[PDB]
Amino acid sequence: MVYSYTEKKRIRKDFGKRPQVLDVPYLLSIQLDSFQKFIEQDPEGQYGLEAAFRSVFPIQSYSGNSELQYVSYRLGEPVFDVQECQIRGVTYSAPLRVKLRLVIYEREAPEGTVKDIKEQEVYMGEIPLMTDNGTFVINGTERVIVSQLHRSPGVFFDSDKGKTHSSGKVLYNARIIPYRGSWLDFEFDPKDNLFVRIDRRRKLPATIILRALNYTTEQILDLFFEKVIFEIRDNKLQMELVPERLRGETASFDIEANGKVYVEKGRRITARHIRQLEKDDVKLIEVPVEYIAGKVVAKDYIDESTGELICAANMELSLDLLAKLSQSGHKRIETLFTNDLDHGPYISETLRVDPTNDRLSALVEIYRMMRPGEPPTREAAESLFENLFFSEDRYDLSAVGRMKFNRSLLREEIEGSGILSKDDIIDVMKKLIDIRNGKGEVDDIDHLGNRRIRSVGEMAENQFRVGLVRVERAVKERLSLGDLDTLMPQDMINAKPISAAVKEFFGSSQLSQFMDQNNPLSEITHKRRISALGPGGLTRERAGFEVRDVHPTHYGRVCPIETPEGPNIGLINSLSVYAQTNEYGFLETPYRKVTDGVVTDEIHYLSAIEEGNYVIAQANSNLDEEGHFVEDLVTCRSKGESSLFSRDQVDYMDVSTQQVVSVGASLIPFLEHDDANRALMGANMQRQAVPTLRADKPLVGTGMERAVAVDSGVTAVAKRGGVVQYVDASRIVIKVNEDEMYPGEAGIDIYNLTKYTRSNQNTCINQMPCVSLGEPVERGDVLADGPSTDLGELALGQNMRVAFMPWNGYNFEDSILVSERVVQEDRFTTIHIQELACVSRDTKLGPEEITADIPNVGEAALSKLDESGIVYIGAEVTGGDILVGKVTPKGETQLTPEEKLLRAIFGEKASDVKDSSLRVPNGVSGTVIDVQVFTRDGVEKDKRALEIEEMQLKQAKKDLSEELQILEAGLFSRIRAVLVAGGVEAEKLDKLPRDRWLELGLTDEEKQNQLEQLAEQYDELKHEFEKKLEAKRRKITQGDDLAPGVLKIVKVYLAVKRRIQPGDKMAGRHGNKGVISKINPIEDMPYDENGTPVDIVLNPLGVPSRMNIGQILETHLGMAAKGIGDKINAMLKQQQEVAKLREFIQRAYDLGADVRQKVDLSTFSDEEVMRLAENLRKGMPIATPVFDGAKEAEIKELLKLGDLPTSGQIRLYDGRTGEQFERPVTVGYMYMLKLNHLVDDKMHARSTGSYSLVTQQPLGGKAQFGGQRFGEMEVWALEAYGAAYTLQEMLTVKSDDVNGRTKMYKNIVDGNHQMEPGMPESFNVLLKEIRSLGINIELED
Amino acid sequence: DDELPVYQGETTQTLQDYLMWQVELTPFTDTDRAIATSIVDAVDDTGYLTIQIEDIVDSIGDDEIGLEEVEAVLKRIQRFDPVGVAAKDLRDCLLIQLSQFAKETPWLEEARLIISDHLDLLANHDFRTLMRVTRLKEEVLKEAVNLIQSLDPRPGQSIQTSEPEYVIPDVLVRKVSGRWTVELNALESRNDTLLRVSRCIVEQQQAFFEQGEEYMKPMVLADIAQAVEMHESTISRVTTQKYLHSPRGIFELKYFFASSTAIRALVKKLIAAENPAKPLSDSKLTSMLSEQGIMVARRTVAKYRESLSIPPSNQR
Amino acid sequence: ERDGLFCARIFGPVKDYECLCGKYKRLKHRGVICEKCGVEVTQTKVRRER
Amino acid sequence: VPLDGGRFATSDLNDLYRRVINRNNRLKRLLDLAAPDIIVRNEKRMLQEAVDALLDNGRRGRAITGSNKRPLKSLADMIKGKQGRFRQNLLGKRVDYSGRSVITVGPYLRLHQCGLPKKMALELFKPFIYGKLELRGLATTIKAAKKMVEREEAVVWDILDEVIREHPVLLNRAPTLHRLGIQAFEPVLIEGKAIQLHPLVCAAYNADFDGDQMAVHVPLTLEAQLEARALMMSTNNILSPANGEPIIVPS
DNA sequence: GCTGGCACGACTTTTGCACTCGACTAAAGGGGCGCGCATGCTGTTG
DNA sequence: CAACAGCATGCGCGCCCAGGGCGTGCAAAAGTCGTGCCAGC
Repeated sequence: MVYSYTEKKRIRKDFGKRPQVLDVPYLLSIQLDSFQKFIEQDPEGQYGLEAAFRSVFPIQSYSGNSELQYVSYRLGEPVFDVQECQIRGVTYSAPLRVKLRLVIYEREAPEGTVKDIKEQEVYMGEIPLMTDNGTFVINGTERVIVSQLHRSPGVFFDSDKGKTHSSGKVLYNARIIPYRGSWLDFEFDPKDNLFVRIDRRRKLPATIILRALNYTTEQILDLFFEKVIFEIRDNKLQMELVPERLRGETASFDIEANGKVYVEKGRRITARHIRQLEKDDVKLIEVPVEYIAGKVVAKDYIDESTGELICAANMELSLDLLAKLSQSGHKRIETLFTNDLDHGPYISETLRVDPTNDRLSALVEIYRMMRPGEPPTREAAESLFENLFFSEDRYDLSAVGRMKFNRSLLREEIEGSGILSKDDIIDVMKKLIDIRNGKGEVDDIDHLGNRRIRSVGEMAENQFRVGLVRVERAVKERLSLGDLDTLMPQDMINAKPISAAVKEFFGSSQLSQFMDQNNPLSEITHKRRISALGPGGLTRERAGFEVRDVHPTHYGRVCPIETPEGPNIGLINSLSVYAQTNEYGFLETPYRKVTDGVVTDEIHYLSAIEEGNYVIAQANSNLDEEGHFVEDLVTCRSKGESSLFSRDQVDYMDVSTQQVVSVGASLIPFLEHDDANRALMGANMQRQAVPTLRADKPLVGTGMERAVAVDSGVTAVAKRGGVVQYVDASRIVIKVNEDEMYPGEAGIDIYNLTKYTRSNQNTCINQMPCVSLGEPVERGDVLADGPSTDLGELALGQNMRVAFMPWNGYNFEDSILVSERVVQEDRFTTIHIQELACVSRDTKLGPEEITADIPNVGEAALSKLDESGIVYIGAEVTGGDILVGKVTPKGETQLTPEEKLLRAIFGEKASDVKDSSLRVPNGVSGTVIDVQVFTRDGVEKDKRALEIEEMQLKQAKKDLSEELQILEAGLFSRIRAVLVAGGVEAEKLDKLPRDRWLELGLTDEEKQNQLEQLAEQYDELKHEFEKKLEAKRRKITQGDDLAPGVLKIVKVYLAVKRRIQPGDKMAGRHGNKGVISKINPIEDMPYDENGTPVDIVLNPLGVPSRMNIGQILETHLGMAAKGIGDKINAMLKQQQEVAKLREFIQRAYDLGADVRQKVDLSTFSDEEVMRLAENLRKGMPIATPVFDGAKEAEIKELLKLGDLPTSGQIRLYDGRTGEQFERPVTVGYMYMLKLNHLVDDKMHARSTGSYSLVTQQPLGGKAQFGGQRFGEMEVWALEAYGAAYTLQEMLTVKSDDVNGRTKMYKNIVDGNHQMEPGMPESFNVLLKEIRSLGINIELED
Repeated sequence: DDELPVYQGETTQTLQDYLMWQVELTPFTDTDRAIATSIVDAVDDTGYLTIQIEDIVDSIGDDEIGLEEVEAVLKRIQRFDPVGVAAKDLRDCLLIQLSQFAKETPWLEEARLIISDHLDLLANHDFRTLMRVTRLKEEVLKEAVNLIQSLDPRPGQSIQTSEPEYVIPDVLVRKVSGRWTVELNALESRNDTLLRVSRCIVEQQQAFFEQGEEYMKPMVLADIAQAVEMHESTISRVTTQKYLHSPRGIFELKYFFASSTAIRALVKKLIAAENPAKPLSDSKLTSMLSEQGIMVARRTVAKYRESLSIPPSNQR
Repeated sequence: ERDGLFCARIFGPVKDYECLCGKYKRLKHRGVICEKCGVEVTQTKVRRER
Repeated sequence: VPLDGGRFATSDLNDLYRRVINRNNRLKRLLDLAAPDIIVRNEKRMLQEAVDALLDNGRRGRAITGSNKRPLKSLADMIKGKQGRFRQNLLGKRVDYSGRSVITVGPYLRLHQCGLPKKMALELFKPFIYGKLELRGLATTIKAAKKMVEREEAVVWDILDEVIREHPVLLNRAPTLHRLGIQAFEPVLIEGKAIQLHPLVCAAYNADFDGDQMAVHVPLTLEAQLEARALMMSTNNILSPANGEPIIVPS
C-alpha cells in the first residue's frame, strides 16, 4: 500500500492473521460530536442552544398583550488563541449574541399591535468553546468534561426479589422516570394491594390518582376489568359463556348446554370438555343460583320506581338483593369476571381501602398529603393536580422518555408529547397488573438498553436552560407594570444568571475535572470515560454490588478490563474501541452483515436491545476466500448466552477482535495469556507512567500506537502537505503543494512547536521535529513528537534487557534490581517543571512595589536578581534564594529622637516596608527556565518588563515577515517576468531594486497595468501587513483584565531532572510492579558468553502465582526482536551492499504464517531502504495485535533467523565469581515503565513543628509537616505488648501535652530522657464541650 | 468538628514566642528565668525597644534583686538569635551587633567602637568635624561607616506577618471622561440593598467632589444625607466598612466624604522646593496662603505642612 | 464587640498581658482591671477556658 | 475561620449561638412589651427550636442552612463523630518525631536491624544531636547548634552515628492488624531515600515491595527505649501469639 | 522676629434605635443494608 | 365484652467520607479642620 512517508521510516512487522474491515475510529470523537451538536443552528429547534431558546420564548408577561421573541444566536470570534489563553490564565470562550424582536401592543385592542422594535444583538454571557483535542481551557487549565451514564427516562418494573416479607413473594413495582419532574411508583402490599407513591412519599391508595382523572367508579371498574354479562328473567338465569376465559374451576352442578349436559358435576375441566362445547355452537345457558353468591356487582343498579340507596359498586350480592333486582324488572346485569388463576381481584380492594371515590376528596387528599400540614383550600388541589404532571413545562420526560415509554407499553407511534396523560398512566397500571398476572416479565436495570450516556453537549444545555429560566422569571417583570421605557432587549435581559450558571458548570462540578496530562494515553482515556457518578445519580457507598458487575451487554460497549481498582470499581468505565453512541444516547457497536453464509462487508451498528434478537458470531473464527465459514458449527451469541449454531443461522460477526477491549488494554501485547485481573492492573499502570528524556518505541506492541499518538493530539500533524521549507527546534514551515491552496491567500503553513511546559501533573511537554528538511510531506504525516512519542508511536517507557532469576535476595518479593548502566545512560531520567507566582497589590496602607532593594537583606542574596528584581533567566536556585522581592509599607513612623536617628543613619532604608518576597519553597531546586510578568496598564513598568514585549514582538514580526518575503518574491517574479517582453535590462534590473522606480513608463499597457497592479498590490500588502503589525503592537503594549486589589503580576518556572534511585516504582504492561531495591555496578551483573550484562534482573517467582504470561512471551519475542536488529546492526557496520541488506530485511518482514502484512521492497529503491534499515538498526519493531497475536511457533521461527536459541534461555555467568549459573536463564528485552510515584515526593520525617490551635496536635501532612497518625489499632498493638510508657509518651508528651512537650524537649537537649507527663489538651476540650450541654463532668479527687 | 481541615489554627511563632523558646533552653536559675520572662514580654515586634529598665527592676517589687542582676541577664537575652535583640537606644544595639565581628575585621573593630559607642549623635548629618575628633581621614573612616551602615536594625526577621492584609476592593470606579463612573464590581437582602445605596452615595460623592481637581472638593455628610435622606452615621458606617475602588487613588472613600486635603497638596508642592531650606517656612507659606486668600496665619494648616514628618522643625 | 461572642471582659483579653483600653499594658500587675472595661490580664490562654 | 482576603467569616458553631441570641432577644423584647399570647407563643416555639437546634441538628427535620446547607454541626456533632475530638483523643493522636518512606529489601542486615535513610534521621534525632553538640563543646549556645545542623556539615554526620548507636527505633505499617504489625529495631544509617526492611519480617507486616510505605517512630525517654528492646524488637517475638507456631518462617 | 506645635472653637459628622414576619416559589434529591426497640392494632381466652 | 399477648410498621443506630465554601426624621454628643496663642531657635 506504499504506506505513507513517516510510516516508511520504521514499519512494524504484523503478526495478525484476521483481515481488518472497519478502520478504528476517531477515538476522541465522542467529545467533539457532542459539543459540535450543542453549538449549531438547527431548523427543528432541538439539539443545543436553539432548544433552550425555544424552551421559553416567547414570553407572555402578565396579560400584557406585548411579548418578546428571539431569532437564532450566532457568535463572536474568541479574543485569544488557545496558547495565549492558556498562558495568561484566562478562560477560553466566546461571546453569545442574540437578536430579540420586541412586540408592543395596545391594551383593550384585540390582536392590534402598536409597534415592534429589536436590538441588533443583545450580548448574553460567554459560552466556553472546545479545543480540537477535546478539552475546554478554563483559567489556563485543560479540564476534560466526563461523560455520564445514567438511568434512562421511561417506564420501569421491579420484582423486589421478595427479600422483604420473610415469607417471600413477587412484589411488582413500577416507577415512571422523566427527564425533569416528579416520580410515580406503584407498588404491592404484602396483603396484595396497589399503592401510589409520589417522589418517595408514604403509600396512598391506588384509585385516588385515577380518581383525579374525572372517572367515576363505574368507569373505573368497567375500564380496568372485563365486561362479560349476566341475565335473569323470570328465574331463567341464563349467563353468557366464557370457556376461553377460564383455564379451570370446580363445577358444583351439571351444566346443560342446549338440552344436553356438556360437563357433569365433578367432571373433567380439561380441554376435551372445553373444545367439546367449543366446536358445538352454544348460546347462553342456565346455571345453579349458588354460584352467583360469590360474584360481585359492577355497574350501579337501581329500580325503575326508586333509585335509592343500596348497591352502588364493590359489594358482594346477597339473597336479599335477588328479590329486589328481580322485582325491579332488570333483564341484563353486567358484573365483574374475577376467576383467579392468572387474573386477580386487585384494584377492587384498593377501592375498599380508598376512603372516598369522589374526585374532590382525592385531590384534597393528595394536596394535603404533599406537604405534611395543609388547610383543605381546594386551590392547592387544582394547582398541584394539573401542575405536577400535565403542565407544559413542569414535568417533561422528553424524547428518550417518550420513546422508551412507547416501546415499554408496546405503542406503535414513537412520537408524542413530553407530558403525561390519563391513558398513559392507566396503561402503566394495566401493564403493572399484567406482570402480576404472570404474563410479562421485569426489566434488568443493569442492561445497557436501560442506561443512557450524556456528554458535555447535553449537560451544558441543561445548565443553560436553567440559567435561562431564572432570567425569564425576571424579564417577565419588565412588562408587569414596569411600564414602557422602550429599548427592551438591552436593559431587560441580565446576562449574569446565564453566565454564572454556565461558568459555574464548567468551573465546578463533579464531571468537570482537571485533565490527566502525564502520557498521551492518560489524556485519551480520560476524555473517553463513562462515569456513573455525579448530578444525575449513583451516590456511591450506597450503590450496591450489582452495578459493579459486568453485564453481558457491555460486550462491545464498555470494557470489562479497564476499571479503577480502588473503592470505585466497576463504577467508572471506559468506552470500548469501536463503540459509538446514538441520537438517543444509547451505546451501539458494529457488526458485519451476513446474508446466506457469506459475510458481506456492510456493517451495522446495533444497540443492546436490537442485538439480542439476532445471532452474532465470534470475533475470532475461521473463514474462506468466498466468505463461508470453514467449520459447520460456529460459536455464537444469541440472548444472554453463547453456544454453537449452524452456518445458516448466524447473520452477523464481530468485525475485529479488539471489540471487547478498551483502548487502554488494546495496547498490551499478549493480553490473552494474562489473567484478567492482573491485565486489569497493568492497563491502569500504563496511565500513570511518566515520559522520560528520550522516547524509545516499544519493541513489541499491538499496532495501536500510531492511532493513539496522532489522535491524542499531542503530536504536531501536518495539514495540507508538501515540501518542508524551514526547520528548527521551535518552528516548522511547510510550503504547500500548488494543488491544495485557497486562491489569493497563497502562502505557506507555519507550526510553532511548544517547548518546555508544565503539565497539570507538573511533567514536561516538549515537541521535537520528526521531519528533516527538503522532504515531502502529505496530509496526516506527523511533523513533531509530543512527549512520550517516537515518530508517531506512543512510547511510554524504555526497553531493558531483563534476566529472570533470583539474585542474592535483592529481588525479593516484588522488587527489582537494575544495572548502574541504566542510571548512567539516563533512560528513566524525567524532567519536572514547577510554577511559582508573585503578585503585587494595593493594601490599606498604600501600594506595593517590587524590588531593586529590600530592608535588612544582604548583597549575597541579591546577587541573583536583576535591575528590576526578578531572577535572571538561567539562574540556579535553591533553598530560600529570592526569586522576586517586594515591599509592603507599615503605618506612620513619625518622631522622637531614636526614630529620627535611624532614619538619619541608614537613610530610613525605605522605612515602613517589610521583607515580603517570593523566596523558593524550602527543599525545592532547579534552574529558572522562564519568567512571565503580566503588568497593569498605566503603571509605567519599564525596567525589564519590556524584554518579553520586544521578544514576542520580534517573534511576531519574524513570523509575519515570511509571508511578505514569499508574496513579495512572487510580485517580484511577476514584475521580473513582465520586463522581459520589452525594455529588458537583464542584470541591471536585478541590481536595481524597488521597481527600478517603475523603470520609467515602458509601454503604455505596461505603464497603466504594470504600475497600477504592482504599485496597488505593493502598497496594499505593505499597508495591510504594517496594519497587522500595528494592531498586534497595540495588543502587545497594554495590561490584562484584573482584580481591583492587584497591581502587577510575576510568575517564575523551574525545572529539575529527576534521576532514578531505589524508590522507582517501576512496572511493565503486564501488571508487574516493584521498587528499585539496589543499583549494581556493571561488573557485578550476570552476563552472557559475549560479556553483555543484563540491564535489569527480576524474580521468576512473580510469574506462576500471578498467572500473567504476557510477561514471558513478551521477553522471548523481545529477544527475537533485538536479534534481527543485531543482524542489521552488524551488517551496516561492516559496510555491506544495499542489495544484501534489502534481502535480509525483506526476508525478515515476510516470515510467519498468514500475518496479512504484505510489505515488500523493490517498490521503494536505493535509499528509503537504507533509511529504514538505519532506523531499525536498534531493533526491529514487531507488532502483535490483541487477540490475533503471534503464536509461540512464530516466535521460535523468528527467533531462529537471529541465530538465538529456540528455548529463549541462554547460559549466563556470574559477575563476581565468574562462574556459570547451573541451569539456563530467560534473557529478553521487556519494555518498562516508570510510574508517577517517586520517593522524592514521599520521604517525610518531622521532629517538632507547628501545631493546631484547638487540640494542639501536629499538623496533617507533609508540606505542613504532618506528624504521622498513631491511630486506634496502633494503640491496641502497643497495649497488647504491654508497653505502656511508649504508649504514654505517644498520647501525651509528643502530641497534645503542651507543658510536657516542652519539658520533654528541654530534658532531651540536656540528656535527661525523662518524661514528666501531663494531661492532653484534647481531654480538656472535651470537658468544655460536654459542659456546653447541661451536664457537668468534673474530675473528682 | 473533625476529620476535615477546619480553621483550627496554625500556631505560628512571633518574636516574643521565639525568644521565650530560646530562654527555655538556656541555664537560667529560678529567679533569672523570672527576670528573663520579665524582659522578653517587654520586647517589641520592632526589636530594639525594651522600654524602661528601672520599671523592669521595680516591677519585681524589691526584696533585694538589684539592678545589676537584671543588667547581666538582660545582656545575655540581648545576645539570642537575631544577633542584636532588645537592648535600648540603638546605640547598645549596634554595640551588641558589633560585639561579634570576629575581631579579624581590619580597621573596623576600634573605629567602630569609637563611632558606635560615643559621638554617633553627630554622625547623622555627615562626618565633617567628627573627622577632626577621631583624627581619621579619607576612606579609613568611610569604610567603618560602610560597616555601620551595613548592620541593619534590631529584629523584624522573625516577623511572622505573612498576611499582607490586602484590600479586596468593594466598588470599582471605571474612569470616564476625566472623572469616575460607578459599576460596583466583585434582613440579609435589606443589608445588600443598603450596601447598594452606599455605592449610590459614593456615586453622589463623584458629583459632590471633583476628581480631576487637587485633593477633593470640600463636602459635608449633609449632602449625602440630603440625596437619599439617610442618617449621617449610617452613610459614614457604610463608607467606613466598605472601601471604594477607583483606577487612580482608590480608597475606602471614608476620607472622600478643596478643604485641608487641598492645603496638603499645596504643602506637598511647597515640600518639593522646601529641600533648599532644611528649617522650612510653613508660617511664611501661611502668609502666602493669606495673600492667596486662605488667610492662614501660622495656623495648623501651615503647621500640618510643618508636621506630617516634614523637614520643618526636625531639621531645625 | 463588647457583650457579644468573642468579647473581651468575659472570655478574657486578646493580646497576652496587653489589654484593650490601652492601660496597665504589661506585667506591672499579675491581675488588674481597666476603668473602661473588665479586662483581667494574667496571660491569654484564657480564651481556652473561660 | 479567617479568610483569603481578610474579613473573617463565621464558623459553623457560631451560627447556632447567633441564632439563639437573636430569638432570645426578640422573645425578651416582645415579652417585656406585654403583647398577645399568639406571637410570643410563636417566639417560645421558635426559641425551643433554636436551642434544640444548637444542641443536636438532628431530632426532627431539615436543620442546616442556605449556605449550601449540610446539617451544619452542633455540639453533639462536635462529639461521637467517626473522626472527632473524642476520636483524636482516643488512640488517635496524630503524632511527633515520626516520618514515613517507601520500603526496599534488607538482604544483608540481621534480624534486629533496619536500614534507616540517612537524610531522614538527622531530623528525627534533632534534639538528641543538639545535646551532643553542646556536650562536646562544638556549640556554646542553642542557636549555634541549630545553625550547624542547618548547615549540615562535617561533625554532625559523625555525631549522628554516635546518637543512633543502640537507640531502638520502631516501624509500623498500614492496617495494623495484630500486635506484630509494629516492631522495633536497631537502625543502621544508609544513604538513600527509602527504608530497608529485613526479609524475614515481611511476613508479619504483610508487606511486599510494590510501593508499600512504613512509618517510623522514635521512642524517647528510657522507659520507652527499654520497652522497645525487651518487648517490640523483632528478635523477641518469632512466634505468632495466636496459633503459637513460628512467624519468621523463610519464604 | 519667624516657624512649628498645640490648644480652643465650630461644624458637621457621628449616633439613637428599633418590629412587623418579611417570606417566597420552587430546589431538588433518589439503586447499600441489618438490627433492634418501641408503639400500635389486631386477635383470641375466659 | 374484658384484659392480655403477639405481629407488624416505623424510627434510629451502625459504615463512611466529602468536600468544601462561604429608610426617616430629629437631636444630643464627639472627631476634626481651622485659627490663634505660646514656646523654641
